[PDB]
Amino acid sequence: MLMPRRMKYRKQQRGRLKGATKGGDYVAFGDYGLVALEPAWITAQQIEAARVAMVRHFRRGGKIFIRIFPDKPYTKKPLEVRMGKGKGNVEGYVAVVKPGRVMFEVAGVTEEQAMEALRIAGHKLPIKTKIVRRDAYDEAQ
Repeated sequence: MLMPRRMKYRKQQRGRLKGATKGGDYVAFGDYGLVALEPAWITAQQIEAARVAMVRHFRRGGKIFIRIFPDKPYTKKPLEVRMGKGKGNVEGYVAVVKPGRVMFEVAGVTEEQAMEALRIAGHKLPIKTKIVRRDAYDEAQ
């Protein structure tokens, strides 16, 4: 028996879903928005450090809107559940992100300056990020 006469490769229909859509960041505020296509932990510096590079990038000035904030503890210890002599030294705080999360968003600046600036922030990020307009998402051929 290699190929029965009843079984069939079944799969889901389409990838997107209009029903369950709780937490789908697109842009929010501004004209553009930097989305994180991968899960990662954004440090405090990544938020300000990246913003500084972006603000300076805009040759014709510009303003950025940040929503991500460090809250989730950042420890380099694999196991530490109910174990320890008190509490280990935390290596700062980070902001957990997921694929499709707008961590940044600019407005007023040109597409070239905005797209590049938004990229500069993701350049130093530990995940992939792309530029998108206020709810501007096209298909990828």
